[PDB]
Amino acid sequence: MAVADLALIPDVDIDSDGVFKYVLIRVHSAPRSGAPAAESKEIVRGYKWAEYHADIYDKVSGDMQKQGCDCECLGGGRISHQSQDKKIHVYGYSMAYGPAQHAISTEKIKAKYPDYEVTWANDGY
Repeated sequence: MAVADLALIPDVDIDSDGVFKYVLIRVHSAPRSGAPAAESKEIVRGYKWAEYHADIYDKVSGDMQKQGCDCECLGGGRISHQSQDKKIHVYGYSMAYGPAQHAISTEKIKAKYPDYEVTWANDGY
């Protein structure tokens, strides 16, 4: 046995090399289905293999629930960093789950990669 804690869960983990979908997932203190805490946390996941936002939500919340944690996607979007300005960018929406709070994503991705900067604008697709 082991028991996670919301601080131990990776805050951002992604596999990025172009344009690919991501989801914002709220996570709650339910490790072992018996952790005494009742906090909440958010994670940023997104990978080129998740051609649809449901793919990451099913995989990731499956892993969270295997640790014990209970979850809800706040929404989906996509991460890109193409442009002519290397600022990573977060935008778009899921159709099953709507637009995420891309605000949370940028502050987390900036903190993960302080050598770079990140922006969002919900105007895109």
